[PDB]
Amino acid sequence: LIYGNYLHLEKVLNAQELQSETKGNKIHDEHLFIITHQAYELWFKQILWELDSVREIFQNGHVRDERNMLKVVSRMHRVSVILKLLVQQFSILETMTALDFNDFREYLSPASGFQSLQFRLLENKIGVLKGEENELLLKSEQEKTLLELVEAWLERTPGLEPHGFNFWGKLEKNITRGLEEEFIRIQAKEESEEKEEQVAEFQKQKEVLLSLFDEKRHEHLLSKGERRLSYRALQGALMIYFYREEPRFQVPFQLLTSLMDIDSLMTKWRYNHVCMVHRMLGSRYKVFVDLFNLSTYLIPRHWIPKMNPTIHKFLEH
Amino acid sequence: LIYGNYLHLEKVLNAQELQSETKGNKIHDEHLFIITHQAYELWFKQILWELDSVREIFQNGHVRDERNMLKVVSRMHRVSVILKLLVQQFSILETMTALDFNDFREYLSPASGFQSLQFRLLENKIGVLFKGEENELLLKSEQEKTLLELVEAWLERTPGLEPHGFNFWGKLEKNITRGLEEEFIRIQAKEEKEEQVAEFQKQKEVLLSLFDEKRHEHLLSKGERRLSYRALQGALMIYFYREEPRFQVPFQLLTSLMDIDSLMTKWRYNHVCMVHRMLGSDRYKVFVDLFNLSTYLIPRHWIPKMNPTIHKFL
Amino acid sequence: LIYGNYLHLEKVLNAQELQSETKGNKIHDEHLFIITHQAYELWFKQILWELDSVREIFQNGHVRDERNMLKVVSRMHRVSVILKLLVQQFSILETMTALDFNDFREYLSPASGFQSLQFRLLENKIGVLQFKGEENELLLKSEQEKTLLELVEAWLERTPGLEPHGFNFWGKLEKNITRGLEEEFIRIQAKEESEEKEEQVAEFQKQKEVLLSLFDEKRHEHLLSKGERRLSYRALQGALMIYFYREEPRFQVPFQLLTSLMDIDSLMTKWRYNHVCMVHRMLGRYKVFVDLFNLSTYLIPRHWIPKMNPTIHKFLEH
Amino acid sequence: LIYGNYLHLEKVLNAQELQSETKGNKIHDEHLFIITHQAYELWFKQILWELDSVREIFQNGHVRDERNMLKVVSRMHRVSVILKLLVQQFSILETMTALDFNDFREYLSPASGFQSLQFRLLENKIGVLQKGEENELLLKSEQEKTLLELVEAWLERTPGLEPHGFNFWGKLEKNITRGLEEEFIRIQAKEESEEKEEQVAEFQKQKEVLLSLFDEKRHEHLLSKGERRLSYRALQGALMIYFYREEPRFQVPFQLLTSLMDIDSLMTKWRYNHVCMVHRMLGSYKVFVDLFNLSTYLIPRHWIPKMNPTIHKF
Ligand SMILES: Clc1cccc(N[C@@H](Cc2ccccc2)c2ccc(Cl)nc2)c1
Ligand SMILES: Clc1cccc(N[C@@H](Cc2ccccc2)c2ccc(Cl)nc2)c1
Ligand SMILES: Clc1cccc(N[C@@H](Cc2ccccc2)c2ccc(Cl)nc2)c1
Ligand SMILES: Clc1cccc(N[C@@H](Cc2ccccc2)c2ccc(Cl)nc2)c1
Ligand SMILES: C[C@](N)(Cc1c[nH]c2ccccc12)C(=O)O
Ligand SMILES: C[C@](N)(Cc1c[nH]c2ccccc12)C(=O)O
Ligand SMILES: C[C@](N)(Cc1c[nH]c2ccccc12)C(=O)O
Ligand SMILES: C[C@](N)(Cc1c[nH]c2ccccc12)C(=O)O
Repeated sequence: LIYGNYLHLEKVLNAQELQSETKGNKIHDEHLFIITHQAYELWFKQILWELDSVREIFQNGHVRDERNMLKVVSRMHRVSVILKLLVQQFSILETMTALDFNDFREYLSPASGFQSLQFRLLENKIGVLKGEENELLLKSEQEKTLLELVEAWLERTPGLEPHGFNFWGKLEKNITRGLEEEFIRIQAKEESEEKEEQVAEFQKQKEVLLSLFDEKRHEHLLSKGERRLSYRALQGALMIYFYREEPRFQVPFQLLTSLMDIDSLMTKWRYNHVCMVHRMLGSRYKVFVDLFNLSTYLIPRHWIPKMNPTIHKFLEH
Repeated sequence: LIYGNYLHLEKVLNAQELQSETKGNKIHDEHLFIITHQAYELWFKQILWELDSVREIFQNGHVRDERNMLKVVSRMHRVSVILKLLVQQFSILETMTALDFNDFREYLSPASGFQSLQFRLLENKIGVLFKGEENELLLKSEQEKTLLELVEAWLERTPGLEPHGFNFWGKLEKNITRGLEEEFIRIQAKEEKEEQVAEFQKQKEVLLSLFDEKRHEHLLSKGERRLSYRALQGALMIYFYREEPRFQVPFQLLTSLMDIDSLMTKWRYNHVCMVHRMLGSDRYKVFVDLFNLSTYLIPRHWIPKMNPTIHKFL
Repeated sequence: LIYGNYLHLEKVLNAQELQSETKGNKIHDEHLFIITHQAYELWFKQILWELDSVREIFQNGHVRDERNMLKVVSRMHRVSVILKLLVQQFSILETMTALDFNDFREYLSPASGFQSLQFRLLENKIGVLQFKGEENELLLKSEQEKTLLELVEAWLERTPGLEPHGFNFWGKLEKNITRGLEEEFIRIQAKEESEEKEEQVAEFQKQKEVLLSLFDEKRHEHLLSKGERRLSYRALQGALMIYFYREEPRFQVPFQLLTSLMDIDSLMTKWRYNHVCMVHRMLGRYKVFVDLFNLSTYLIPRHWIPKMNPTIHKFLEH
Repeated sequence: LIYGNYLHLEKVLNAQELQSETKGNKIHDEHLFIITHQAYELWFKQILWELDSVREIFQNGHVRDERNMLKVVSRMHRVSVILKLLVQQFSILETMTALDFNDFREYLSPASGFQSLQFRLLENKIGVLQKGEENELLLKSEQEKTLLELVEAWLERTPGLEPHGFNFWGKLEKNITRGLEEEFIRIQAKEESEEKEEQVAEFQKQKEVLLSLFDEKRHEHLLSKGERRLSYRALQGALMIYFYREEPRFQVPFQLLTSLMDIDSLMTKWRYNHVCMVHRMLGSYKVFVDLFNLSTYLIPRHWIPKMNPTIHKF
C-alpha cells in the first residue's frame, strides 16, 4: 500500500485553515497553534484506543486469566510514554511569543479552559471526579471507568481471605504490637528535649498507622470524595504492595505503579496547560489517590506478616 | 470559533483506517503505527511552513533589512525544537514489539525506506544533494532556490570582505602564514619533541589549505563542498567577529543551520534503527562547510583585529 | 593530561558513603539517592558559574558595550538548557519505589524541604525574595551582593527611546492607548442597544481599566512595596520598549535576553514543583521576573504602538 | 545527618580545577567541559552499581528463585532510564561552540576517544567483545562473568526446550518446514508473472532465512567469527520466551530480554553522540545481537507450536 493513502494524508494534511487568512490578513504563527493542538488530538486518540482496550480486558473478564497481565501492563506503559511526549510538546508553543499570539488572538478568541472532547472522554474513562458529541460524553460517564474496573479486580486479590492468611488481621495485630513495643522504648528514654520530641513523633505516626484500620473513617472520606477505592480494594492494593516480589503479584505491582505514573503525568499536562494559558493571556484530580496514599504508609519491613509455605505456593505461577 | 471546528477534527480524527480491520481481522497495535506517522506528517507540514517562510525572506530580498534577522533566527530555532520532538517521538514506536508488528505487517507491506513526500520536500528545500502532482511538487522543490543557495548568496555579501576595505582574507592569510612561520622557528628547537614537528607539519597543511581556491573549486565540483569560495570567507567573517553587534544574530543563524543539519541526521539515524528493529547518517549534511569552517583551529591572537572604522560599521 | 586526573575523579568517585552500610545493613537503593543529589549539585555549580559571570558583566559595566550581548544571552540560554536536564533528572528517582525508599530512610531522616546551599545561593543571586555555619558567609554574600534582577533593572532603566526629550515612548503610548480606547468607545456606542452591545460595553470597560492601569505610577509603587511587583517603574518602560521594538537591531538580542529570563524563571518553578511532588511521593507564582511576564501579556493592538521616526530608527541600528 | 555532609560535597564541589586558570589565563567555558564529564562519571558509577548487583543475582544463583525477577527487571529498567538521561546530556555541550572550545583546547589536549575507566568497565561487564590499581579493576572486568554470559547460562535452562518434554525446537522445525512446503505449492499455482516471480523470490529468501535457524553448524561458525554471541541452546531459550511471552512465568523474563535490547541500543546512541561531539569540536557490535536477530525472525503466528496443557500449567 502507498504511504500517503495508508495514512489518509488527504484528510490529515488538508485540515489546516488559518482564521487570520480567511478573515483578511494571515498571521504566520497561527499555523503553529493549529498543528500543536491537532497533534495533541492524534495522541489523545491513541491514548483512548489503548485505554478502552485495557478497560475491555477488565469488563469482558479476560483479566481473570493472568496470562493477559502482560498486555494490560504494556498498554498502560505505552499510555505513560505517550503522556511524556505530550508534556514535552509544550516546548513547541513556548517557541511562540505572547506578543505574536496577540496578533492572531481575536480571530479565534480562545477560552482559558479544556475544550477538547477527547481529553474529557479520557478524563472520564480513567475516573476523574452538542448532539453526537454529547452522546459520546454521556457514554464516557455512564460506562465503567478504569478506576471501577481496577477496584473490582483489587477486591479479588488472593491472601485477603480471613480463613486463609488473613492479611488485614495479621497487619493490625503486628502494627499495634510494634507500636506498643515502640512506646515502651520511648518511655524508657532519659527525660530530655529529644525524648519529648519522640513522644510527638510516636503519637503522630501511631494515629496515622492505626487510621488505616478505621473503616468508618474510610467510608466517610469516600462519601466526601477525598477517597475513590473501596475498603476491600485498599486491602488488595496493600497486599500487592507488600508482596510485590511474589511472582503472581510482580506484574500487578507494575500495573499499580503505572496507574500512579499516568495519574501524575495527567497532572503535569494540566499544570503545563494552565501555565501556557497564563503565558499567552495572563492571569484533587488524582483518580488513584488511594494508590499514592497506600504507597506512603511507612510500615517497617519486619512488621509485615510473613509468607507461610502453603501461602507461598498460592501466589506462585 | 469552537476548538474542534477550528482544528478541523472532522478530517484529522476520521483518517484512521486499520488495514487489518478492513481486510478481515483487526490488530490493535496497527493503530499506533498509523497515529505516529500521521503525527510526524503534521510536524513535517509545520517545518515546511517555517522553512518556506525563511526561504521567502531571503528570495524576496527582505534579508537585506537586518530588522528581519530576529524573525529568521527564531523560526529556524523553532524548526530545531520541532525536530528534537520528532527524535523523541521514536520512543513511542519503541513501545511496540517487532513480534507484534509482524502480526499486522502483511496488511501494509512496509518498505525499508523514506516514503514521505513532505520529508523529501523538506530535504530538497534545505539543500540535500509516488505519483501525479506529487511528482510535480517534488520537481518544484528541486527547481526552486534551496536554503543552502539563499544563505550562500547572502554570505557572499558579508561586510568586511571588501578587497581593500578591511580585506579579511588577505590579512588572515598574512597572519596565518606569519604565525606558522614563527611557529616553525619555535618548533625547530632540540632533537626530534618529534611529535611536535609532525603535529606542526599536519596542522600547517590543514590551515594553509583554507587559502587554496583551486582545491575548493575542485571539491565543490566533486560534491564534497557545497558553499562558494566567497561564501566560505563570509561565514568565517561571521564566526571570527561574532561578538560584533551586526554579526551576533547572523552567528545564531549559522549555528542553528548546523543544529538543524545534525538533527536531520539524528532523525534519519533513528529511522534506520527503527526499520532494523522491526524488519530483518554519513557526512551528507547540507551545511558541511559551516561545520568544516567552525573546526579550523586558528589561534585567537592570529585573527585580524577590527579596524576603528570597521568597528563602527559592524 | 589524563582524563581521570583532569576531572579529579579521586574526589568525585570517592564521595559515595551509604549510611545504611556505615550503620549496619546496606540498602542497595540508597546509592541512587546519593548519586542523583550529587549530580544536581554538579549542575547547580555550573548554573552558579554561568549566573555569576553574567552578573559580573552587568556589575563591571561591560553590558554597556553591546558587543557583549551575545555572551550574556548564550550563557543564560545555557542555564535554561541545564535546567531542562535537571527537570528531566526527576525521572531517575521515579525508578525508586516509596516502599524501597522506606527501607533506607531511617538512616538519613530526610527533611521535606530545600536543603541545598547551592540552590539557596542560586535563588538569592537570581533575586528570589523568600541551619549553617562558615557556609553562612557565602549565604550572607549572596543576600548582600547585587542580584540579577537588580542588575537587569538598572540596565533596563537606560533603554534608549524612553527620554521625554527624544521619542518619549511613555507619552506617545499613553496618548495612543487613550485615543484608541476613545475610538473603541465610539464604536461600542454606535452599535445598537442589543445584548451583544452591552456585553461588549462591559468587556470594554474592564479592558480599558487594565490598559490604563499601566500608567498609574502610584499603583505600581504600592504593588512594589507589597511584593506583588519587583522591577522599578522606569525599568517597566524600558522592558516594554524592548518588547514593542524587538525587530530593531539594537533590541533584537536584549529581547532574546528578556525571553530567556522568563524561561529560567518558569524552569526554576518546574524544578521546585517536581521537588515537592517527589517529597510527597516518598513521604506523603513568586517568580523573580513577574513583571516581564506581566508586560508580555498587556494586550495592546499592533496599530496603537507608536511608530519609529527616521531619526529614531537610525539611533537603534548598529 | 546534614545534606552536604551526607553527599560529601566537600570532595564533589572541590574537584573542579580549570587547566587554563592553573596554566595562566582562565577560560570560562572550560568549567562546563569539566562538570559535564564529572556528571557522566557519577552516572557511570550508578550504572555499574546496578549492573553488578544484577550480575550478582545471576552468579550467586538467586535468579533461580523467580521471586527475584522483579528486582532484576526494575534495576535493568533503571539502567536504561539513566542511559536516556546521559544521551540527553549531550545537549549541554551543544551550548558550547567549537570556536570557544578552541580557546581552552590547548591546555588539556583532549584525545578523540573513550578515556573513561568506568565506561570501559561498564562495556566489559555487559559483554562488549574485545594506573596500577585501575589496571587490576580493568583485568577483573575482563576475567569475571559478563552479563551476556550470566544471561546465556540462565537462557540455557529455559523450561520447554527439553526434547523429552515439550520439544519446542522439534515442533518448530516441523511446523516451519510443513508451512514452507504448503506455501511453495500455493506460489506455484498462478501463471508465470511479475507478481508470481516477486512471490517466488520472497518465498525463497524467507525460506533460506527461516531454515537457517535450525543450522547448528552455521551458528557454531558465526559464534567463532564473533558475528554471534549466545550459544545455540541460549537462542532456543530466548525464542521460547519470545513466542510464549504471555505465559505468566515468561512475562517478566520477556521484559528482561526487551530491556537488554534497550540498554544495548542506548549504549550505541551514547557512543554515536560521543563520536559526533568529538567531530563537532575537533573536526577529525551490540552485545545482545542475537536477541535483536531472534526478535526479527518473521514466523507466522499460526506456525508457532501450541502450548501443551501439561507444559502450560508448568
Ligand atoms: Cl486549538 C484551540 C482553539 C480554541 C481554544 C484553544 N485553547 C487552548 C488553551 C490556550 C488558550 C490560549 C493560549 C494558549 C492555549 C486549549 C488547549 C487544549 C485544550 Cl484541551 N483546550 C484548550 C485552543
Ligand atoms: Cl505509515 C507507513 C506506511 C508504509 C511504510 C512505512 N514505513 C516506515 C518505516 C518503517 C518500516 C517498518 C517498520 C517500522 C518503520 C516509514 C517511516 C517514515 C518514513 Cl518518512 N517513511 C517510511 C510507514
Ligand atoms: Cl541527598 C539528601 C539528603 C537529605 C535530604 C534530602 N532531601 C531531598 C528531598 C527528598 C526527601 C525525601 C525523599 C525524596 C526527596 C532534597 C532534594 C533537593 C534539595 Cl535542594 N533538598 C532536599 C536529600
Ligand atoms: Cl574531561 C576530558 C578530558 C580529556 C579528554 C576528554 N575527551 C572527551 C571527548 C571529547 C574530546 C574533544 C571534545 C569533546 C569531547 C571524552 C568524553 C567521554 C569519554 Cl568516555 N572519553 C573522552 C574529556
Ligand atoms: C483470578 C484472578 N486473576 C485473581 C486476582 C484478582 N486480583 C488480583 C490481583 C493480583 C493477582 C491476582 C488477582 C481474578 O480474580 O481476576
Ligand atoms: C545589508 C545586508 N544584510 C548585509 C549583509 C550581507 N550578509 C551579511 C551577514 C551578516 C551581516 C550583514 C550581512 C545585505 O546586504 O543583505
Ligand atoms: C549603552 C547601553 N548599552 C544602552 C542600553 C541600556 N539598556 C539597553 C537595552 C537595549 C539596548 C541598549 C541598551 C547602556 O546604557 O548600557
Ligand atoms: C528455575 C529457573 N528460574 C528456570 C528458568 C531458567 N531460565 C528461564 C527463563 C524463563 C523462565 C524460567 C527460567 C532457573 O533454572 O533459573
